[PDB]
Amino acid sequence: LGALRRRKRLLEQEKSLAGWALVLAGTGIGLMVLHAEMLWFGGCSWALYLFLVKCTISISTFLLLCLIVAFHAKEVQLFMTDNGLRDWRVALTGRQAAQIVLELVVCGLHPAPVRPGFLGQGEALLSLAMLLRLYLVPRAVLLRSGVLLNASYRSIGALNQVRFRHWFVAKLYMNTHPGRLLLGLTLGLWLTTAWVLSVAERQAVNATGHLSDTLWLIPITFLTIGYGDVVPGTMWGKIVCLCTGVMGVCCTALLVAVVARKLEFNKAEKHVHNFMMDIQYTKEMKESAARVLQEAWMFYKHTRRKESHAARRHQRKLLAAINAFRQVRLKHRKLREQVNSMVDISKMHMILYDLQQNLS
Amino acid sequence: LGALRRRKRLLEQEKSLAGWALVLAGTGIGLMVLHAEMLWFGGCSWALYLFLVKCTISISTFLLLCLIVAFHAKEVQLFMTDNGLRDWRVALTGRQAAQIVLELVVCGLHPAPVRPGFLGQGEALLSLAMLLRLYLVPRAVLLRSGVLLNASYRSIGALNQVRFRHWFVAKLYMNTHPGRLLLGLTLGLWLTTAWVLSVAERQAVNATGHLSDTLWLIPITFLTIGYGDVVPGTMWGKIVCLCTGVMGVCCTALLVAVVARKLEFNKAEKHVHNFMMDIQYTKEMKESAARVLQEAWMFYKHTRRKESHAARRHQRKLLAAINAFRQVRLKHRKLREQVNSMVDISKMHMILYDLQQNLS
Amino acid sequence: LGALRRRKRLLEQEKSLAGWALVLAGTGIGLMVLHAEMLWFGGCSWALYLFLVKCTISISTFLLLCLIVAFHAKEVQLFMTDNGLRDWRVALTGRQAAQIVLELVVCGLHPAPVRPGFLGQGEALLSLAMLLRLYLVPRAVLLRSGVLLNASYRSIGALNQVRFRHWFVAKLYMNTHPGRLLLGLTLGLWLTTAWVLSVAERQAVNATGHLSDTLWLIPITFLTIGYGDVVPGTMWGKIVCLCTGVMGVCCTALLVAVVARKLEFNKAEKHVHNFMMDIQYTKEMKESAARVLQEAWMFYKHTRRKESHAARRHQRKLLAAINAFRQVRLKHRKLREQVNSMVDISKMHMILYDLQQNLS
Amino acid sequence: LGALRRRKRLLEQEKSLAGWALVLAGTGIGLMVLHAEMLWFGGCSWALYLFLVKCTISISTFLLLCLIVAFHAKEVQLFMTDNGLRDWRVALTGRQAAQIVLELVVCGLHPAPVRPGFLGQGEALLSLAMLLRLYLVPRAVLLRSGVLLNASYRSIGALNQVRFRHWFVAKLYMNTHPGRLLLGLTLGLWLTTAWVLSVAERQAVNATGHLSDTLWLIPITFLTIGYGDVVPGTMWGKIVCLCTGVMGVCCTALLVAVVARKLEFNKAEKHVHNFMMDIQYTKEMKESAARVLQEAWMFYKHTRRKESHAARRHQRKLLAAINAFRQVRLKHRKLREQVNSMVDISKMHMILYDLQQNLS
Amino acid sequence: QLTEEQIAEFKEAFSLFDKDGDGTITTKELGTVMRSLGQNPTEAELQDMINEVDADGNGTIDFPEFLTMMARKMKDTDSEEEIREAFRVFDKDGNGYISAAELRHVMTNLGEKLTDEEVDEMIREADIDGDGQVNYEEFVQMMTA
Amino acid sequence: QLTEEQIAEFKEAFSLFDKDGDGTITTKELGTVMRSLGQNPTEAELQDMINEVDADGNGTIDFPEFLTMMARKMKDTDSEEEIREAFRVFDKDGNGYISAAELRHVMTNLGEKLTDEEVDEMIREADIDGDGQVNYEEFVQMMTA
Amino acid sequence: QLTEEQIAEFKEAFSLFDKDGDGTITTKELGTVMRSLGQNPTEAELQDMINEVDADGNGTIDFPEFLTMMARKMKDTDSEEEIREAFRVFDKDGNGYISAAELRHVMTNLGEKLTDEEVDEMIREADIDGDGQVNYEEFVQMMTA
Amino acid sequence: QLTEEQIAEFKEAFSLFDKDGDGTITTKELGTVMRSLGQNPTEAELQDMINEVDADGNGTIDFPEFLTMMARKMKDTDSEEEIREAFRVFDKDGNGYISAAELRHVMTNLGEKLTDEEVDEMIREADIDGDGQVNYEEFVQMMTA
Ligand SMILES: [Ca+2]
Ligand SMILES: [Ca+2]
Ligand SMILES: [Ca+2]
Ligand SMILES: [Ca+2]
Ligand SMILES: [Ca+2]
Ligand SMILES: [Ca+2]
Ligand SMILES: [Ca+2]
Ligand SMILES: [Ca+2]
Ligand SMILES: [Ca+2]
Ligand SMILES: [Ca+2]
Ligand SMILES: [Ca+2]
Ligand SMILES: [Ca+2]
Ligand SMILES: [K+]
Ligand SMILES: [K+]
Ligand SMILES: [K+]
Ligand SMILES: [K+]
Ligand SMILES: [K+]
Repeated sequence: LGALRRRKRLLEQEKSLAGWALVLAGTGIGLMVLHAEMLWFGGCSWALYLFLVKCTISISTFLLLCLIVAFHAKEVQLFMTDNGLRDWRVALTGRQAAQIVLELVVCGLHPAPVRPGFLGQGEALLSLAMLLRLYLVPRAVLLRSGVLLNASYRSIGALNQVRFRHWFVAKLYMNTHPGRLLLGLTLGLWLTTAWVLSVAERQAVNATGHLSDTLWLIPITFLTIGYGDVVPGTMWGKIVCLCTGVMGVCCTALLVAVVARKLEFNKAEKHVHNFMMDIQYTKEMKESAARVLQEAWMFYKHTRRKESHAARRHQRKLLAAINAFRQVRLKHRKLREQVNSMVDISKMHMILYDLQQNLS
Repeated sequence: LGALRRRKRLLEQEKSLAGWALVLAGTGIGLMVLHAEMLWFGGCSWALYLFLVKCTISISTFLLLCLIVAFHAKEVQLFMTDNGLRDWRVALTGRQAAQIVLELVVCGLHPAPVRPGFLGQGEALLSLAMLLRLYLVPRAVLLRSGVLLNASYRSIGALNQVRFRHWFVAKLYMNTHPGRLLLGLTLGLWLTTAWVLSVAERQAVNATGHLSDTLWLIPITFLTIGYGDVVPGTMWGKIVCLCTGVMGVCCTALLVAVVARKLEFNKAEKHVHNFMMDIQYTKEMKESAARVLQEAWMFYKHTRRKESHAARRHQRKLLAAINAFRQVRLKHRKLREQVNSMVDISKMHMILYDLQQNLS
Repeated sequence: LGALRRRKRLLEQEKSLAGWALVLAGTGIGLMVLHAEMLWFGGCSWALYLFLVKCTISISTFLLLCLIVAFHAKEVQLFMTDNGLRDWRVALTGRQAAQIVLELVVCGLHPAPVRPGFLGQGEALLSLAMLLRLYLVPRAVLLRSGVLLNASYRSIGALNQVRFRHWFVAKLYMNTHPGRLLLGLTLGLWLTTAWVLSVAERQAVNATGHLSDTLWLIPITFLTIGYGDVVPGTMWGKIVCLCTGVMGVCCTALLVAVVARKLEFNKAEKHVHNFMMDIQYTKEMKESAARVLQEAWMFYKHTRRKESHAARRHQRKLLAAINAFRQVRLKHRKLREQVNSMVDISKMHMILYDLQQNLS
Repeated sequence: LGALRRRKRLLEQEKSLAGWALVLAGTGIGLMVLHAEMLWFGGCSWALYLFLVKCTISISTFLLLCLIVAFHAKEVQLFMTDNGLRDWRVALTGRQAAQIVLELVVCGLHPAPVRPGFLGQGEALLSLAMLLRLYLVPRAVLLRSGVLLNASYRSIGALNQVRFRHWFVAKLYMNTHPGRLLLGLTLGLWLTTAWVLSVAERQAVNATGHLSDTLWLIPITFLTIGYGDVVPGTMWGKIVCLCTGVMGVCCTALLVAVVARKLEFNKAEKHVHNFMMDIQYTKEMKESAARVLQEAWMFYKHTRRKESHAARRHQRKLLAAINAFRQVRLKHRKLREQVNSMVDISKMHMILYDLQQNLS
Repeated sequence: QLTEEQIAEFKEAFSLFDKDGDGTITTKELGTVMRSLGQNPTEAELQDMINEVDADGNGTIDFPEFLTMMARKMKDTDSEEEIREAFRVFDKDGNGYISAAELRHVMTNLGEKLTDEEVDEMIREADIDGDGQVNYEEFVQMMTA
Repeated sequence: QLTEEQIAEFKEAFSLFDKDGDGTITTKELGTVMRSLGQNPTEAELQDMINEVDADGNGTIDFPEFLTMMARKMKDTDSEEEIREAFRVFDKDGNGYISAAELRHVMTNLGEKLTDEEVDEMIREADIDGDGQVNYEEFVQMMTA
Repeated sequence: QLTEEQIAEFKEAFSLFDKDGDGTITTKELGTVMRSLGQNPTEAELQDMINEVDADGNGTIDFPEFLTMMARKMKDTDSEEEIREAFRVFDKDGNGYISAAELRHVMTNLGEKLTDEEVDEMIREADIDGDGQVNYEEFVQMMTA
Repeated sequence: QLTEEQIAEFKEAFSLFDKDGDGTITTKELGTVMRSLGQNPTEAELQDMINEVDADGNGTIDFPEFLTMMARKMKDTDSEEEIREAFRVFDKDGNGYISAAELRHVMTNLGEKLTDEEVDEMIREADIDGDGQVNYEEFVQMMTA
């Protein structure tokens, strides 16, 4: 022990630091949209504003950069706890020191306040570069699920050599409730791209290209219909429309397999259906075989009475009834073969149990 | 006895109240299209015949609200009969008494006859709200299936712990005749969604947007072709065209899933094909192994005679006959391996029977 | 037997009558394409050569109606022979007497010579009704395949009770050579439809709508890549374009299924791959398990000499060599588990054979 | 021996001759695009620099025609080494002598210098015929892989009757890493086609139809969207657009199966999930079975005191606790049945091993 | 009270079980149906199932005691199975009696926290004749009333 | 009455079952073919399918009595199998004779309702042994007229 | 040093293996868990993985020596397993000692080339027993330090 | 004539079969590889394959007589297997000798129609032993020289 009590604390201090860096990284993204849609619908009149917003964005970025490094220091503090070691100079590798720098560069791109309705060329990219802050979601999702500290769960995940990572939790969530997450992501991706493209192809002279003209263009491109009444006209608007088509094709590729798997009989329904479809065939065969002798005897009576116009009329009903009997016989034999072959995976246990009981 | 003779009566009284609440809904829906297409093609001239249809579609709702409540009151009696109760105050839950209000609200939306070819905005939604009356179909289908009172059928559905609900009957119907219902629904939706859109985008001056221009836009949107000659021009016409594409994609997925299996051999034909393909390979090998020795002997004879121009020619056919023999024997070996590897399906049963016949 | 020598004659007389009614139908179909695309490019000038094609068509139809009835009269003899009858009045059913009438009605629709580049409305339907003569293809194909008279083949098809019909032969042909038939039918259906639509939407004023404009519309509609530059403009041209898309979707589903089935490893290569990957993993593990000791000893030496700047450097390589060892260990364990699980379709056979050999 | 040392030399001399014919066949293609885009953007002004490129693309063909014949002169010497022969007149077949001529004809099509920004019709096909030189890629790839001379890989591939050829290597590469090759080919086919079509539909008057108007047309045709703002206008540009859609459909068909296969639980995690679900189900059942007795006792107390308003309220909770208990036990039974049925592949092995250890 | 048609239908449903035709169902005739339905039960559970409904006790089931079984398994939910099965989770130690420790553990620790004095009072009130061991009869009496 | 080519083809078909050139088919040679086709018969049905066609009875099948079998299984439908098998549904006990009980049950109750007197008269007319037990011979004679 | 909730959580985890409340984990119970997880081990491995953590040796595992096991299998990577598995690849004979030939082969031929004199010096330094046979104790001591 | 690298590569390929290290391959070491590759051979073929290549005869295969086997299985097509296997279709009695009837049937009836006199002359010419029974040695002598 000793190193087991200090692992339940340095890992809980990483659960309130990987979730509080998702609030200051959401507040920042929630202000660029406000600034853009206020500069568009406003202009140079609102000069007192459009400055406090940028100052708030800078403050939020500075408060996020002071949490990312704290989280990484806490993660470094776990290596020395796990592996018996005190000198911190060796617990720091040569790749983590570059991952930290990359994270700080990616999480530090904002339109700083260094000072009509158009954003520009530098701000229009420094704002759209704030959407890269979405890599913090899997970390917070993984650190919150209660499958990482449950001692009754790792004790079984270790006996089967199973490692707990993001993909395992993602697959578990997908298997629990598939349709909910699919619909949520599908309807949440049609509102972000519909603004990323609107900020790319908006114009003022024609008053066209805003959300009203993109919320219609994005879905028909996603579903690969493409009426062609509205089309992108800028080089930066022809790449989002190409990414959306690939996303739609991939979504269809995922959807087809799930749709195929969802509807199917299982063992219980199959066995019940097979058992209850046999009595109907057993009754139909008896009815068909009873519908043959009646005509075979009536024809004999009529040919002994020499009607010469009803014997030749009843000689067709016999020939049709024989065929009707044959069809039912073949269907019954096919169903019998299926039921005697479908139940062939559980009979092995019974056979080997009877053999073991015999012990001959 | 006692509580079994009443379940055959209180449940048959729910079979004649689930179809007479569907006839009076079909009539109410059918006397709406007539009113709409008579107001459109007519006008203020027929102001006397539009005060009778709007009264019939209001009298045919008081004969539906008096049947829904009767059906819901014939089920509390079933609950009391089942769970040994006499006081009705305990058999009424807090959700059965809340869904009745929702049912009576949904089944009570009609263009009341409270007294210009365009329907007003207050009536164009009340009319299209009548289509919500289509939730009464699964109830009537289930209550009339005939597998809910069969004492020889539940006696086997209980030994396997199988519950009889809408999904089970739907799966049974799908498995019986798949294509019929698929084509029926596919061709029955293209006549309803081609009117829900023509009531939404019809125009007066241009005389465009009626059924003649919506029976062509809906199929090419369902199939995701989308030429682009005719496109919706209203916000309410751009939602139906989006709901149609998703249905088209889903129907395509179901079609792929159904078709993926129908083209495979049944187990009966595979064995016959394998047995009858082996004699051909044996004959081919026996013929090919005779096109080696003949040329070998002929080349030997020509070398003995030393023609020096035909021995070299016949040394070129031996090396190709050997190659042909190699191909034939490789194909035969592969087919033999496939035949001897498919026995794993049922050879285990035969070997177990042979071992049990001698274990004594 | 005397009733077996006549089945080889009455069935060979149905092989030269079901194939000679397929050439007098091809000739009939190939003489409307002339009477249409010579009336179009010609006119009233060639009024003498249009009175000969329309008579040759009638002669061919009369020579085809005299073969259909002969074929249908050569089968009543087979029915009488099989069941041992002499009175033909009983061998004729009530449905075979209507099938013949339907066949003679369908195979008797031609533009008779009962007497301006546009075909009349009452004549362009008689001309296009000739394409219904394509139901004679399966009949002429089934009777020609050598699986109907092979006494060595029905002998084995009767011990498994398989029936030789139009579907078994089609499945056999599909399995023997899938791709060539698929491409042939795909490219043969793009030349008949392109003429059926061209005869439907052709016009003279604009000189548009002929094969040059319908050889481009049909493929992009089939592939659901509808651009919108050329679109049908008539009610009879808007049904062919809807019929093409359904076949396109069905062919896409069939292609998806075939592609899914085609590409995969078989057992003979899977076993070789596993066996030759195990050796590589064994070598990699042994290579990796030496650096751990090498840097361990080197760090021990350096801390013995107390460098204080190389010991801390070599303590950083041991912790990575251990991880590299762990990765290879896990990969080798996973491959070993797969190998132990992949060989389970013949392991049971081998162990059961060993047990049977041990017994008795 | 003797003929084994010469097979490792005559086959290495075909590894530096099948790769040095891929450099002179790449230079001749790279100096074609330069000539085309220099004649287009240039004209008659650069009449001196166009007499050097067209001579280099003719000197670089004489160094490929002298390598193809050398490779085909080293293979005829492997034949005589394998099969004991001395006269080369018999080792040369009648089809290799035509394959060599076909290869020399295909690899000898260049715009020779036999002497206005448009390429002539006699050169626009000779240039585009250079792309047929891409059949040399599989030949160079096969001889470079280290599976043709590894004596440890053809000794386990001969005990199982496996031929290496070109398809086994392709399947191995596909299975080793599917995604990277798929994306590489997908993005490499969107740049060659975008030039093949641009050289086909370019025009000078409108300054349209170049790479900028094809890099947008090709992807939306490949993805079967087809907006319709830009469409081909020449017969030679309407065939490339038809060829692209077929490859798009084929790529989708390849993608759907891989997407379906990639995501799934393995055998290691299904057992862990099943083992960790039943504990939760047992806890839920034991918790739910305690909300029945509590209400059954509280209602008993309240009817003992005869509240007459709380007994009829506690009798409404027992009937719901029983239903919840039923749901929980049904779910637990279903999961237990799945667990007892899922373990049936190694269960048979375990039972048979136990029987062997017991009795043999 | 049953209509003749219902009696005929139940007699037809009985023929699915008494395939031999003697008129009674034994352990060897229900086992065949259970095996043909995919299940693999054995002698203990077969005997328990047959003894559950046998109102007299002979190892066989007749029509009058089969109508009683069918009068319970055709309703929407059986309220006797969920009281006979909500009793085996309280009885962890299989003996047929409810110990004080088992009840004091399941009722108090799990679900709503119940007072120990209240649990003891309920156990004393519903106990089998002062033995402190609640049986199935007392359980059913208390939970039905 | 067959031609030379037909005789050669039938000999080739015989060679599939004969395997070794002894000239007769035994129960151990047809069983191998049936196992190769996937079926798993036993000796009882193996002998039942062989004694059906043996015109004299030796336990083996020869070419002259194989041509008789193959002159019946080549037609689109053989009218003898659905008369031999539409007779075992009238034979529930399996003794081999049609007693009055089975006929009076199946003919009257099932299918078109038939008068009891008419059924008795038909049974009396069909019966030729006079013992009140309709056999296969009388059944086949009545259905072939 | 643990709090009052981790003790309860680890007791709940222990109750998964100790199905009956005897208080110790035996070979049979662990084998049943292993089989329920889908694997099929046997007595040799079952006894091999139990004496690894048993601090005194009884054939059974207690709770104080279960906490020691759980203190290792919950960290990101156990470093006492990659020194016990990276030792059995240097011991091909299986006697339990590192022979001079085994080391001189694996260290020099594979990986980075090492001088024979350096390998001999390393073996002499690591051999605390002086018998020229490196054992697990000396190997672990040298590689941990 | 082989170089050092080729000899080393062949020695590495030898260790795939000779797992122990004694220096020879037995019928039980190749059987393990065959089973691991999915095949299920038995002692008959396991001895036949070894006897095919063993140039001295001891039941074991050595490296010098393994190089001889490997010199044939690395070329594109082995011309000895296709003459050894194109001989067992001319020998249906399994006695190792070509009977006159076998050849007169296979050569004349099938393939190109060969004269009976020509077949007899060829048989007489190839019958070096003079017993009228062509053997493997004469067959190989006729098909290669
Ligand atoms: Ca009975
Ligand atoms: Ca009884
Ligand atoms: Ca107890
Ligand atoms: Ca025989
Ligand atoms: Ca005989
Ligand atoms: Ca009888
Ligand atoms: Ca224990
Ligand atoms: Ca202990
Ligand atoms: Ca050693
Ligand atoms: Ca050895
Ligand atoms: Ca030897
Ligand atoms: Ca012979
Ligand atoms: K489009
Ligand atoms: K379009
Ligand atoms: K698809
Ligand atoms: K599309
Ligand atoms: K499209």
